[PDB]
Amino acid sequence: ENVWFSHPRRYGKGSRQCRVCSSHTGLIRKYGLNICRQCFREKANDIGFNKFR
Amino acid sequence: ALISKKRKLVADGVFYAELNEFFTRELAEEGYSGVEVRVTPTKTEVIIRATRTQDV
Amino acid sequence: MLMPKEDRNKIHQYLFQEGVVVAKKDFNQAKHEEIDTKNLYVIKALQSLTSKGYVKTQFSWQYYYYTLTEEGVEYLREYLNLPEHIVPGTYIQERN
Amino acid sequence: TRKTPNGEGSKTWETYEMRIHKRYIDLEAPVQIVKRITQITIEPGVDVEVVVASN
Amino acid sequence: KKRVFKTHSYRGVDLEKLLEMSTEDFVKLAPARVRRRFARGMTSKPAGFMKKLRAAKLAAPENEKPAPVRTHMRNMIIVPEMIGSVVGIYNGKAFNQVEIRPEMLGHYLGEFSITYTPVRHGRA
Amino acid sequence: KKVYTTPKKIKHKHKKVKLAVLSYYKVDAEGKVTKLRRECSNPTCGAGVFLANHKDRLYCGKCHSVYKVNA
RNA sequence: UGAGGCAAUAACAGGUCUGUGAUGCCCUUAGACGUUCUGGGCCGCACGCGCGCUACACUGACGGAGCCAGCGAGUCUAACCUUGGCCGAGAGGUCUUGGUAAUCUUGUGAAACUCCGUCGUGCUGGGGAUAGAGCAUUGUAAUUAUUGCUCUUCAACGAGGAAUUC
RNA sequence: GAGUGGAGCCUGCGGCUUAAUUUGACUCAACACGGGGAAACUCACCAGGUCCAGACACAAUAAGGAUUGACAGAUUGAGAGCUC
Ligand SMILES: [Mg+2]
Ligand SMILES: [Mg+2]
Ligand SMILES: [Mg+2]
Ligand SMILES: [Mg+2]
Ligand SMILES: [Mg+2]
Ligand SMILES: [Mg+2]
Ligand SMILES: [Mg+2]
Ligand SMILES: [Mg+2]
Ligand SMILES: [Mg+2]
Ligand SMILES: [Mg+2]
Ligand SMILES: [Mg+2]
Ligand SMILES: [Mg+2]
Ligand SMILES: [Mg+2]
Ligand SMILES: [Mg+2]
Ligand SMILES: [Mg+2]
Ligand SMILES: [Mg+2]
Ligand SMILES: [Mg+2]
Ligand SMILES: [Mg+2]
Ligand SMILES: [Mg+2]
Ligand SMILES: [Mg+2]
Ligand SMILES: [Mg+2]
Ligand SMILES: [Mg+2]
Ligand SMILES: [Mg+2]
Ligand SMILES: [Mg+2]
Ligand SMILES: [Mg+2]
Ligand SMILES: [Mg+2]
Ligand SMILES: [Mg+2]
Ligand SMILES: [Mg+2]
Ligand SMILES: [Mg+2]
Ligand SMILES: [Mg+2]
Ligand SMILES: [Zn+2]
Ligand SMILES: [Zn+2]
Repeated sequence: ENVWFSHPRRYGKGSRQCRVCSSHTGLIRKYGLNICRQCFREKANDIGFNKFR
Repeated sequence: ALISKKRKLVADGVFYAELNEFFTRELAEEGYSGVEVRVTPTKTEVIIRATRTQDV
Repeated sequence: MLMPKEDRNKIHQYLFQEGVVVAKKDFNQAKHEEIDTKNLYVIKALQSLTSKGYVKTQFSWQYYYYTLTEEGVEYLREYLNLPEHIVPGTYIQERN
Repeated sequence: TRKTPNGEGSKTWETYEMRIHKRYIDLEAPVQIVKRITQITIEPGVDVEVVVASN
Repeated sequence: KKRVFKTHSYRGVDLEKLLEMSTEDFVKLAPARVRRRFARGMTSKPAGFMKKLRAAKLAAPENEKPAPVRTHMRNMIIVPEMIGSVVGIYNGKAFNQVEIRPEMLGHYLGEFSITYTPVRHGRA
Repeated sequence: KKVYTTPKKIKHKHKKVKLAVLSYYKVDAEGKVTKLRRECSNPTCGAGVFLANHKDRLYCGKCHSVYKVNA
């Protein structure tokens, strides 16, 4: 009701975040996965990204 | 529906990553130990592998 | 918080029904799936219900997993007055 | 990705890969066998897809 | 004499035509960046700004500048409909009074308010 | 850090006045009642809500602001 | 075999509370160190240091023309990769089109490079800084000029001290 | 061998400047590093304006109303009832 509490959040770094933590900074957006590289390494297993080479 | 195959398979792994979490919190006092997710016709099946199934 | 008794009754009726409530960590949503109220109304009315016992809270990955308990059952059984042994997701469906 | 949460160190880069293998087989048959052969042969983790048609 | 000097020309238009030509006819004769900004967004912008700007220049002590009208829109482009008014062109803190002249046309307000205290190196 | 400055003057809030208010209504000598101040023709304000009486102004407050009847 | 992945014991007061709804303790908490909105700032410029990009041309610049890769990536409850057709000097525009992809973009007709010409050592036609003016694209927003284009302006730099990277 | 170090700009760091010019890091192992290409955002800085999203306990106020909102105007950068 209070027409006074927001401004374009359609694009750029502020539109987004990280589905685990909220960090706008350091986001892997590839493959529509949207994880900050610091939570990407802490999950990379459970997602299925592993280390062959 | 209607997604790319890559995007689908990554998306499924994120679906795994999150589920494992939600259980790894929720069922701590029930000795939760991992999940598996099996897809079929009709249903979508998730099996909690935990060491106290009478409390789940 | 501050919310009319109408939106409290949408929350309390709904939760007594489903026994479990879900809410993504994102105020400024205005309406959330399934409950015709402000998102903020839900989270806060819930956390209110939680700090006094009643319902437990869980978070993980931005999404807040709300679990009604048995004493909590007693309370909206009062708030919705409905008779002793009223409802809750405590009947094991048809034969599923 | 860089290995460090922060910024210090040598600039160790890592690299993660997930392996997506695709296969397709074509069969001509009735409706009974498709339905028989598809409900079973179920496998968690493998994605089975069955279309139809010539277009 | 006879020639009371002569008015300004924006790009071939003297003062008076620009005075009652209309904004849309102005920007139409404005350049690249202007006809773009005026193209897009046509639903509520220099709104009550222009109703205050004109009610000031009306409520004017006659043969004198109108009262300053402050605004934060460092981004407005200057149109003949605002020629001769006094605008408080915010710069970060405090509104810089600036008189709009027939030659500042189509420049942004913010080029007329400095956002930074020059430099002075060494010194003491 | 730095802490505190102020060229003074702090902002207040609101008060919601006082008023025993709803004396507005008049009962004659036993016992006919005639209302005072005119009510709002909006379907949401079932004519129980009234209109504030200023200047030109007659304003519906239940309609948390809505609309502008003037008599 | 070439190249990686993994990798014991132990050590550092190395970095990270500025990735985390990981956290102790301390601070603050309504005249907010909470959050949000408006605007500016991180870009500010006498100048020191580092990583670099483009050059000083003739094994070259320019103009025709020859014409060849590999690792990628791409749009649902949406506007991603974009062929073709016209229009436009250009940037671009516009009507259409294929692709959730070894199927469409794409043979990614890349660039050095090859070839026939022009120039001819002259700060030259090497170099393209700085600036003027006009045109477009992204975006609510382009001023301190997001980027692109045309024209014009035509710097320093004639191979680089001690030093020092790979 | 191909360079850097000299030149032009690009970029980080220092210093100065500044309302602020957010900040970590300073030999190899700091300085095209924080995935750090910042117009809003990001944002931590600066000049200003809102909101509480202060659970819960008890006490107090208080249905003769505890509290909430607002049209216009004044005001405000602003079609913020911020305030009046
Ligand atoms: Mg918001
Ligand atoms: Mg200043
Ligand atoms: Mg009354
Ligand atoms: Mg081998
Ligand atoms: Mg230390
Ligand atoms: Mg950390
Ligand atoms: Mg802390
Ligand atoms: Mg982060
Ligand atoms: Mg963790
Ligand atoms: Mg703080
Ligand atoms: Mg910076
Ligand atoms: Mg240095
Ligand atoms: Mg380096
Ligand atoms: Mg050539
Ligand atoms: Mg290929
Ligand atoms: Mg033309
Ligand atoms: Mg289509
Ligand atoms: Mg020469
Ligand atoms: Mg020359
Ligand atoms: Mg040249
Ligand atoms: Mg600008
Ligand atoms: Mg600046
Ligand atoms: Mg930018
Ligand atoms: Mg040399
Ligand atoms: Mg040498
Ligand atoms: Mg800081
Ligand atoms: Mg070393
Ligand atoms: Mg801001
Ligand atoms: Mg508000
Ligand atoms: Mg309190
Ligand atoms: Zn994260
Ligand atoms: Zn009404």
